[PDB]
Amino acid sequence: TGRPEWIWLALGTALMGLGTLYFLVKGMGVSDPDAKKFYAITTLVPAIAFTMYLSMLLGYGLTMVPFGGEQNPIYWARYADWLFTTPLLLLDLALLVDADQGTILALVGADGIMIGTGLVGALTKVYSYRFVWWAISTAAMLYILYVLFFGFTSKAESMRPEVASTFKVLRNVTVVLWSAYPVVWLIGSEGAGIVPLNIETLLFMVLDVSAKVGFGLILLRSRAIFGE
Amino acid sequence: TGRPEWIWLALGTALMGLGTLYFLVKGMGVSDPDAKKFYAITTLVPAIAFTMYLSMLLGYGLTMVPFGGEQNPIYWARYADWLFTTPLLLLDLALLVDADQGTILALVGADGIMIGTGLVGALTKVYSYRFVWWAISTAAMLYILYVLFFGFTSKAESMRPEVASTFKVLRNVTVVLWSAYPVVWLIGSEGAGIVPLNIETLLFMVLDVSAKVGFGLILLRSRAIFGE
Amino acid sequence: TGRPEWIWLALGTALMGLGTLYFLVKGMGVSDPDAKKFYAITTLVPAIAFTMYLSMLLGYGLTMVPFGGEQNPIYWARYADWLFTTPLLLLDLALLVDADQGTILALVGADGIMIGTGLVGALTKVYSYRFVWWAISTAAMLYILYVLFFGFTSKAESMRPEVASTFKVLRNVTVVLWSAYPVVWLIGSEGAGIVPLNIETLLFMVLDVSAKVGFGLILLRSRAIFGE
Ligand SMILES: CC(C)CCC[C@H](C)CCC[C@H](C)CCC[C@@H](C)CCO[C@H](C)COCC[C@@H](C)CCC[C@@H](C)CCC[C@@H](C)CCCC(C)C
Ligand SMILES: CC(C)CCC[C@H](C)CCC[C@H](C)CCC[C@@H](C)CCO[C@H](C)COCC[C@@H](C)CCC[C@@H](C)CCC[C@@H](C)CCCC(C)C
Ligand SMILES: CC(C)CCC[C@H](C)CCC[C@H](C)CCC[C@@H](C)CCO[C@H](C)COCC[C@@H](C)CCC[C@@H](C)CCC[C@@H](C)CCCC(C)C
Ligand SMILES: CC(C)CCC[C@H](C)CCC[C@H](C)CCC[C@H](C)CCOC[C@@H](C)OCC[C@@H](C)CCC[C@@H](C)CCC[C@@H](C)CCCC(C)C
Ligand SMILES: CC(C)CCC[C@H](C)CCC[C@H](C)CCC[C@H](C)CCOC[C@@H](C)OCC[C@@H](C)CCC[C@@H](C)CCC[C@@H](C)CCCC(C)C
Ligand SMILES: CC(C)CCC[C@H](C)CCC[C@H](C)CCC[C@H](C)CCOC[C@@H](C)OCC[C@@H](C)CCC[C@@H](C)CCC[C@@H](C)CCCC(C)C
Ligand SMILES: CC(C)CCC[C@H](C)CCC[C@H](C)CCC[C@H](C)CCOC[C@@H](C)OCC[C@@H](C)CCC[C@@H](C)CCC[C@@H](C)CCCC(C)C
Ligand SMILES: CC(C)CCC[C@H](C)CCC[C@H](C)CCC[C@H](C)CCOC[C@@H](C)OCC[C@@H](C)CCC[C@@H](C)CCC[C@@H](C)CCCC(C)C
Ligand SMILES: CC(C)CCC[C@H](C)CCC[C@H](C)CCC[C@H](C)CCOC[C@@H](C)OCC[C@@H](C)CCC[C@@H](C)CCC[C@@H](C)CCCC(C)C
Ligand SMILES: CC(C)CCC[C@H](C)CCC[C@H](C)CCC[C@H](C)CCOC[C@H](C)OCC[C@@H](C)CCC[C@@H](C)CCC[C@@H](C)CCCC(C)C
Ligand SMILES: CC(C)CCC[C@H](C)CCC[C@H](C)CCC[C@H](C)CCOC[C@H](C)OCC[C@@H](C)CCC[C@@H](C)CCC[C@@H](C)CCCC(C)C
Ligand SMILES: CC(C)CCC[C@H](C)CCC[C@H](C)CCC[C@H](C)CCOC[C@H](C)OCC[C@@H](C)CCC[C@@H](C)CCC[C@@H](C)CCCC(C)C
Ligand SMILES: *C/C=C(C)/C=C/C=C(C)/C=C/C1=C(C)CCCC1(C)C
Ligand SMILES: *C/C=C(C)/C=C/C=C(C)/C=C/C1=C(C)CCCC1(C)C
Ligand SMILES: *C/C=C(C)/C=C/C=C(C)/C=C/C1=C(C)CCCC1(C)C
Repeated sequence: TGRPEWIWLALGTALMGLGTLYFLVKGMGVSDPDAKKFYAITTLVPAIAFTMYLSMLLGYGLTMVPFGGEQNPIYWARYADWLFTTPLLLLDLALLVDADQGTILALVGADGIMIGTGLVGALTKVYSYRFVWWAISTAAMLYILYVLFFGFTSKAESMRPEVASTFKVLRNVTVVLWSAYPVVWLIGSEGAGIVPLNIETLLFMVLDVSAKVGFGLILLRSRAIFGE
Repeated sequence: TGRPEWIWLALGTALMGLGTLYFLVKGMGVSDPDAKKFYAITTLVPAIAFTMYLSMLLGYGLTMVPFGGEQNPIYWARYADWLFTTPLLLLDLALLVDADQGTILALVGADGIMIGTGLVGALTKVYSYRFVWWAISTAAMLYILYVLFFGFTSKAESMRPEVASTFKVLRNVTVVLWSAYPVVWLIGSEGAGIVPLNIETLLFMVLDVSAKVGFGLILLRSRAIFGE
Repeated sequence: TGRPEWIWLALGTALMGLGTLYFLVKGMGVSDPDAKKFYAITTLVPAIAFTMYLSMLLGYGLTMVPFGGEQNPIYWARYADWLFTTPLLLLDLALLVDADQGTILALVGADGIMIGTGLVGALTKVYSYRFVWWAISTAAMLYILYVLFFGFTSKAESMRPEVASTFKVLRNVTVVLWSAYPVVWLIGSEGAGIVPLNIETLLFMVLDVSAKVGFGLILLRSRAIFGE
């Protein structure tokens, strides 16, 4: 339940808060329109994560879900976080490669399904069913990764070389980090429970900070965010 | 409760899933920007419906609401579905006639009110009050239908004849199908309960598949989605 | 609990409904694209508020929250209202000064955090924690007010003098009214409880009608909404 993992929740809260402040201050020295958008998007991501990590730390974002004949602690606040932060991260990537509206909607929509079905799975009372939702959510994730490689990368090359290289790195970072989430879910408290909640929380914290703060540091330090 | 109607929920799940896959594959042979948008929007609709129909089939999207001195089974997942799919359908229509941002916001906003108030009515514990919400939701629906005829049709004519004819058909399809929803709600388990949940579920399934898959088939088979 | 304050909820419901109808009818005599957007945005605000005020009046938007060792009545419907109406009001201001996408996203995002954290605070079971959320929400509000003065006003001056003057008035109206909300929350039933729910409801009603209907009357009566 909500106790051993408190340290990872506290560290997550602190790291997201610090990241938000760093991006906020760093963005003060920016007036370029396009550069503005990237800062706005990128700063909102850890700001949201900060509030949800704090909600979990304080116990608000935690609930008990019956399944497997047991009362299992489930941090639902994560999904509220991801619901808004994952599409924002996708928007950063899309804006970078100047994706068309159609592809953006496809990505945001698939992302919404990914998080929504993940939440349904996390709160499902029938054990076996939890994995059905996991599969559907994973399929949505694969769709997103597909678009990022066969509907994005190809266009990034048709853009400025500075944009292409920054997109390629952020793209690779996204694919590696995002793909780890379903694995942690599958092995953790929400899934088969091979890994305890304490360790599951630690894993998500490392992934979240990297996917948000790490991702943001790479993007906001790049010249790709400016139109030159 | 959740049993007799299982067959309609299973059929709905299957039909939405098949529709989503068909649109997904069909869209692979498309690269045109504007055509892209229509495929993205139209494929997301049954994809979302698929997840919610499955949630109902598995029992997750079902809840018990006290009213009329009874414990009434209410499938709340429908509203989560409609909250996102109805405005997407409206966006398809709006994009088709190249509606201005102002009208799109008006439609999306009215739609949000329609579904939101429908949900409030569906979960209201005071019988007579349920119909007050039904009336407000219906008023919002009438607003939407009004705009589609006196704020859309008139412009579709000012566009390409291919767009005008496809819009006219989809418009007519929308008006006929959407108008049936409040009637089913009024006579079904959420309303006066003249029709049993089993039959109510069947009716919504026929309406949903037609309004989503049927609607999509007409749109995506049209040349109106391309700019020529 | 839900009784003495019924009159303020009924008055709020009536005033929001009347405002919505007035804006609806007033907007009929408009065909200008940009003017359209302002009417669509501005009419949706009181329309949404109307539904939520009615939900509170009927008892649906009310819930009991344990804290301070007591069962405290909390009208959660307010946050559902504000979640959608505050960013819409910000959009009116942003459209007026032709703000760039980056700033709009920053405002909408900060607003989402403001309302979200306010809701978390309103439903928190640990008394002292409620004020932590209040502080975070207030910080988000201050960010919004900052942008409206150092990221908006400066640009409004670079626009038509009619737009600048209307923005300045609406800006001032927004800053004064919005700043009162955290104070009412802090002194009312959601906070330290120095003011009874009855009076708290009255205060929010006066603020809401002014910030929505009053704000709208000023905007929609202005020539600033037209491009000339
Ligand atoms: C420190 C926090 C907690 C509170 C901040 C408010 C106080 C009053 C200080 C204000 C000064 C700022 C930190 C300056 C940075 C932003 C400037 C450059 C924007 C100027 O206008 C432009 C052109 C918009 O366009 C660009 C905006 C971009 C540079 C910043 C993106 C941030 C955005 C997504 C909003 C984040 C919202 C939080 C800050 C809300 C508070 C946090 C919550 C969780 C409580
Ligand atoms: C089969 C499903 C379950 C999983 C699919 C993922 C795997 C890896 C296969 C990938 C291949 C695709 C089916 C190819 C079709 C899309 C191509 C043309 C886009 C290319 O880029 C463009 C230009 C975007 O712009 C256009 C997109 C448009 C052609 C498709 C619209 C679909 C969109 C709304 C997203 C739907 C999301 C689901 C697919 C998510 C999974 C379902 C959930 C419920 C679990
Ligand atoms: C009176 C209400 C309850 C129901 C109204 C429906 C019936 C059928 C009457 C229709 C006539 C309207 C009142 C005319 C005004 C709108 C016209 C000018 C738009 C034309 O097209 C343009 C160019 C869009 O673009 C502009 C729209 C703008 C002039 C109006 C903005 C309103 C918008 C935000 C939607 C509000 C939604 C409510 C009306 C929904 C009902 C309320 C709920 C809470 C139940
Ligand atoms: C987006 C924007 C807002 C960014 C700015 C964030 C911020 C202001 C700067 C960054 C600094 C971090 C968040 C570091 C603080 C996190 C803590 C060390 C967490 C552990 O505390 C708890 C341990 C030691 O356990 C002790 C025992 C318990 C039961 C006591 C309860 C303590 C609790 C209420 C502290 C939370 C307050 C933090 C998160 C900051 C508030 C933000 C303000 C703006 C209001
Ligand atoms: C491009 C654009 C169009 C966007 C794309 C679509 C979008 C972004 C993604 C697609 C949407 C998701 C895949 C749908 C998942 C949503 C969940 C099933 C809703 C969770 O309900 C909640 C859980 C906790 O349920 C709890 C169960 C019980 C025990 C609680 C009882 C209370 C209940 C009756 C109230 C529910 C009110 C909600 C569901 C109404 C609408 C939900 C919205 C979040 C949509
Ligand atoms: C958007 C995108 C994802 C589209 C792709 C969808 C899909 C993969 C292709 C389309 C095919 C359909 C969905 C047909 C399957 C539906 C079933 C026949 C429903 C009835 O099963 C139940 C009956 C016979 O009752 C039996 C007794 C019960 C208690 C057993 C529980 C069975 C249940 C868990 C099956 C649901 C799984 C389906 C919906 C498919 C999963 C999708 C994957 C991607 C994970
Ligand atoms: C253009 C743009 C601006 C968009 C236009 C606006 C938009 C799209 C449409 C307008 C919005 C709707 C008409 C509002 C309806 C929302 C519902 C009243 C909220 C349902 O709450 C839920 C039900 C199930 O309530 C359950 C009651 C109890 C028993 C549950 C107790 C838990 C409770 C305290 C938590 C509620 C948390 C929510 C309501 C916070 C915000 C809600 C959001 C969905 C907005
Ligand atoms: C956006 C759009 C929709 C705007 C249009 C709104 C509207 C149609 C016009 C504006 C007029 C106002 C809303 C005035 C009505 C409000 C009432 C006086 C509130 C008090 O009633 C209650 C007192 C006296 O207590 C009596 C005892 C109780 C227990 C009886 C229950 C009465 C309750 C069900 C009335 C609510 C219905 C109102 C809000 C209008 C419905 C809108 C329709 C479109 C369906
Ligand atoms: C620019 C763009 C990207 C947008 C910017 C971001 C956005 C607009 C603002 C930022 C988001 C907020 C600050 C986050 C606050 C949301 C709340 C913490 C969620 C409330 O949950 C609800 C309360 C009542 O909780 C109730 C607690 C228990 C007792 C209920 C048990 C049921 C529970 C398990 C179901 C919860 C389902 C939800 C939370 C899933 C997602 C939530 C969405 C609303 C995001
Ligand atoms: C760790 C990271 C998230 C930063 C955390 C910062 C923290 C929250 C505080 C933020 C504010 C500070 C003052 C730092 C800002 C100052 C500098 C400009 C940072 C320099 O890095 C500047 C650069 C360019 O940026 C890139 C730095 C790299 C490390 C980002 C890569 C992200 C990701 C792909 C790393 C992989 C995941 C990790 C945790 C390893 C897991 C190992 C497994 C085998 C288990
Ligand atoms: C029934 C429909 C939803 C399709 C269901 C498909 C299903 C989910 C599987 C999807 C994938 C398949 C392989 C089909 C795709 C292949 C073709 C291109 C289809 C050809 O139709 C191609 C065409 C052009 O399209 C138009 C076809 C018509 C039938 C659509 C009209 C929708 C609507 C207005 C019908 C009315 C409602 C019905 C159910 C009748 C109710 C009667 C009342 C009196 C009760
Ligand atoms: C009170 C207001 C919200 C209007 C309520 C209207 C009501 C809901 C019905 C709507 C439909 C009606 C038929 C009115 C429309 C007709 C006219 C065009 C109105 C003329 O005002 C036209 C003009 C130009 O507009 C501006 C009028 C001013 C009064 C708006 C200023 C808003 C705000 C900043 C006022 C401060 C708050 C108040 C309540 C004082 C609190 C005092 C404290 C010390 C406690
Ligand atoms: C800041 C957070 C980030 C970048 C979060 C990413 C989350 C995902 C890619 C989550 C995916 C999931 C699945 C594929 C299946 C099971 C459910 C989820 C939600 C864990
Ligand atoms: C895929 C789903 C579609 C096209 C759904 C459409 C739903 C409506 C037009 C629903 C309308 C309702 C009312 C007018 C009043 C009562 C409540 C509703 C939600 C059934
Ligand atoms: C129609 C409603 C309007 C304009 C509402 C505005 C609301 C705010 C500015 C609310 C702010 C809050 C805080 C700053 C802190 C405590 C929580 C809130 C939600 C009361």
